[PDB]
Amino acid sequence: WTVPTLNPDTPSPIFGGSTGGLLRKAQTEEFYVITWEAKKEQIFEMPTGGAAIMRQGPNLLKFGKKEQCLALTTQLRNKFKLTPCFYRVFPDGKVQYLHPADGVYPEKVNAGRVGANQNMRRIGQNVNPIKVKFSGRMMSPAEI
Amino acid sequence: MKDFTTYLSTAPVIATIWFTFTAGLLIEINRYFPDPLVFS
Amino acid sequence: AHIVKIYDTCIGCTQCVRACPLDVLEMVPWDGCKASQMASAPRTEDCVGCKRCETACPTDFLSVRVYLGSESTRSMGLSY
Amino acid sequence: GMLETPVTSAPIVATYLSNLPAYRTGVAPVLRGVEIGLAHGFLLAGPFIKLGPLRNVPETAEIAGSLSAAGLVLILALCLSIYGSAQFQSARDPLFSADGWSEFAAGFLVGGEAGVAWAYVCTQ
Amino acid sequence: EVGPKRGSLVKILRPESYWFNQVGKVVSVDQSGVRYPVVVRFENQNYAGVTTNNYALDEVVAAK
Amino acid sequence: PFVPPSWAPSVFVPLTGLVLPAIAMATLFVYIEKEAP
Amino acid sequence: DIAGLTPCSESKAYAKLEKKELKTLEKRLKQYEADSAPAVALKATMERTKARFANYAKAGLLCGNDGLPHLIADPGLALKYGHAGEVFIPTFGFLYVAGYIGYVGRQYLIAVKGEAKPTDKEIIIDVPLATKLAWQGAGWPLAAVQELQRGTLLEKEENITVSPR
Amino acid sequence: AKKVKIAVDRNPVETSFEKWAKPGHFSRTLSKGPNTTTWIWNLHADAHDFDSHTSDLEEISRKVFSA
Ligand code: CLA
Ligand code: CLA
Ligand code: CLA
Ligand code: CLA
Ligand code: SF4
Ligand code: SF4
Repeated sequence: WTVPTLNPDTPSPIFGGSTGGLLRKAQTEEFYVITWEAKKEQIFEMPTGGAAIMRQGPNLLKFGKKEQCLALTTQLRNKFKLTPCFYRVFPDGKVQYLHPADGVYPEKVNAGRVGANQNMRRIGQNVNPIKVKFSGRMMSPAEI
Repeated sequence: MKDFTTYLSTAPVIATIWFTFTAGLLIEINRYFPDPLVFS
Repeated sequence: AHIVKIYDTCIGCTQCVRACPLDVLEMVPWDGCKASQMASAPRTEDCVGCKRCETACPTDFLSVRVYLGSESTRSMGLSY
Repeated sequence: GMLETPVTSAPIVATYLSNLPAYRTGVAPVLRGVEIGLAHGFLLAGPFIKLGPLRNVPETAEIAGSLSAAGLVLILALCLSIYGSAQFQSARDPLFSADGWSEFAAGFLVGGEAGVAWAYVCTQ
Repeated sequence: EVGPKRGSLVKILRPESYWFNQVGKVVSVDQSGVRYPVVVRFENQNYAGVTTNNYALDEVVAAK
Repeated sequence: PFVPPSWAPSVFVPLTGLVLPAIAMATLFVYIEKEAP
Repeated sequence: DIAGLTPCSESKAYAKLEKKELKTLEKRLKQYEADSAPAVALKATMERTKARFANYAKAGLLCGNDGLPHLIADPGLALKYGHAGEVFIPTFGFLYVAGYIGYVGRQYLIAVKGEAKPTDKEIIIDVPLATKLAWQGAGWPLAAVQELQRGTLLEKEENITVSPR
Repeated sequence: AKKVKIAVDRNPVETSFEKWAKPGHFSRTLSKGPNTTTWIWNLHADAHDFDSHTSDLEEISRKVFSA
């Protein structure tokens, strides 16, 4: 498996538009693109409101925040048995592939993943806040 | 009949009967011993 | 960004990963539990702090914990 | 993606907006403020003159109403000045720049005060 | 061989557990050397609605 | 000598109610939107 | 008398209050005929009112300047001056009934915790069991002391859940 | 075109006091009995939410009509 490359030419689902879509943040900060392959034309629900028709084959939609792309991913995966992926697109044209991060969806354990933010103790074994006082900022005993 | 008497043993029904009885006892005492403020 | 930590009481049931609406968590190989897998929090810059993961965790007390931290556009969930 | 309506996308509407000094690029920012200042300064005297605390006084009403409108123009000019200071700290239209907005604010003050004065002349 | 017998009663000693100082019934004890092999089931559910949890060998003591 | 002039309220009340608050708000507004290096 | 109060039987305000209350009823009684039902109801109220003021004075209640009975709560003053029936005796009447209710409920709770499904006996009452316990609760003061002396009333600290400290 | 006509089912539900003595029978979640006091409140909040007890539209309609 290798990181896919976004194709901006991909056609988008049939949709008449709405007032729930992108704002000035997309022009200045970042936006998100989700793509998937559809087996047939089918009506699905937009996370921004309304019904859209996915074209047979490649599809492409743009969203304002990451949660919107993953919300549609959950719908497509569970209700239609599809395998979408999405990216983060910066105003200068840079594209950052996001999901699934390593080609395998996170709920399925995969080799080569390195644990992060794992504490080798129980919650009840955290130290008292007095022991981390005056550490340079506000920090919980769970941060050590 | 077993099931019906089981229904009558549910909390709301028992509470209704018990409080109806308790209220009746308190009302009837005040009917025959009106305006009690002290014990003599 | 919020702070998400996984503790060694995890049973590797995967329910926190399935419940995360932001894809913050994932399952990695482990040897400390029967399932031989542990939850991980590699992408905490995207955590919004909803705590759906904590709601999904079966262990007592929790094995995944969210500590709300500094607020950015991502953590605040803004689309503008 | 976006919802297009006759109000949002119409030929008559679009042409009218482009003619307004706010959207008329290629014009010096100071001139933009003066034209915008004159329009707003003239109308502002109306409500103060007809509904102020001295409205019923025969001749003082015109002076007080226009004089109060002039004070509101000064406050508005100060609001423009600080807005430019905050918004522009670090492009095609010179108006949206630190130097351009300052000139635009200055024009609004001169135009606004003149508009108030012109309104007073019309009354008397 | 390791841990209490299946079906026996144990007392929970984990302070942050909902069932601390309460009694549960042993379901099974993993022999694979996991951190928390003892599985205990309780009559009363915790605030999350769960009635079973895993504990270490030293976090359970025979009831009574 | 301590007695202020009879006209002091006419000046100080507008000064502390309209003028100084206006300067304080303007000064604070620019300060809270200023961008650090 | 106690705390500057005076007996209601000797209080002018107390006597005046009764006249006003009866006077109010008498005014209403004028507009009705002698045998009509409203007249019978009003006169019955008047008889109850006169009995009430007669009984309270007979009981020896102390009246304030307002002419209203005032109760005495200190056991020493109440027992010294014959006011024990105002607060002191009613005190032990309540505590007997209240403990009766509490003790009977506690017995039922303990009895059903040995059943297969204790929670089912709390929403569907075991009326035969509840009835038996209700009758036996008349001796709760004796039963409660014996449990206190036997060390069975209270549970041991090692069996009570607490939060971390 | 479907003819407009009367159409019923004979004896769909037996008349019995058995379910009166089984609180929460109507719901799959609550029929197992209480473990906490929240069960008691849930019993009453869900009592008339017919469509949350089943997906059959016919079953819902009959309950509405007799209610
Ligand atoms: C909305 C509520 C309201 C309204 C309508 C008024 C109205 C009035 N107040 Mg009162 N007042 C209010 C609330 C209000 N007050 C409150 C809450 C307080 C307590 C703080 C006071 C305290 C107060 C005081 C102390 C005084 C007044 C006075 C006045 C009078 C003059 C105000 C003035 O000069 O305005 C000037 C108005 C403007 C500059 C704004 C005009 C807005 C225009 C008309 C909008 C038009 C939009 C347009 C349609 C858009 C077109 C778009 C496109 C087609 C071009 C006037 C009768 C004064 C007086 O003497 O009264 C007799 C006075 O001394 N008020
Ligand atoms: C302590 C604060 C303060 C002070 C000193 C004033 C003072 C005044 N208010 Mg009030 N006001 C205040 C707070 C204050 N207000 C607040 C907080 C609110 C919001 C709730 C209001 C809302 C309010 C309303 C709604 C109205 C007033 C009005 C007035 C005027 C009433 C007297 C009159 O008939 O004027 C008549 C007007 C004049 C004699 C003109 C005086 C000079 C004008 C205002 C400025 C001229 C500036 C000049 C051209 C250029 C700058 C000169 C400078 C550098 C020296 C007066 C100027 C009334 C008014 O007329 O407002 C304009 C009025 O309608 N006020
Ligand atoms: C809730 C607290 C409380 C308070 C503030 C009082 C207050 C009082 N009590 Mg009471 N008393 C109480 C509870 C209380 N009592 C209880 C619970 C009981 C039952 C055990 C009694 C039994 C009682 C008796 C038997 C007598 C009083 C008496 C008194 C009065 C004078 C004695 C004295 O100094 O008492 C202050 C109270 C205390 C320091 C607390 C303990 C009081 C003990 C129980 C009684 C002490 C009596 C005293 C030695 C008598 C001296 C001779 C007397 C003629 C003055 C005084 C107004 C006397 C009185 O005036 O009777 C008419 C009296 O003879 N009380
Ligand atoms: C078996 C019944 C029972 C008993 C013996 C007790 C005993 C006690 N309660 Mg508890 N309690 C009960 C039921 C009971 N409670 C119920 C049903 C509730 C919910 C309303 C509460 C809510 C409650 C609170 C909020 C508090 C107590 C407290 C207390 C303590 C002090 C007394 C008090 O404040 O009573 C007050 C009593 C009540 C508020 C509710 C009484 C309701 C009825 C009368 C009880 C019996 C009803 C039951 C259905 C009967 C079953 C009979 C059976 C044959 C079928 C004491 C240990 C206090 C404490 O912790 O003190 C240290 C305290 O803060 N109780
Ligand atoms: S708090 Fe929400 S976004 Fe963050 S890890 Fe948990 S479920 Fe995901
Ligand atoms: S839900 Fe809890 S036990 Fe399950 S994988 Fe996540 S952290 Fe571990």
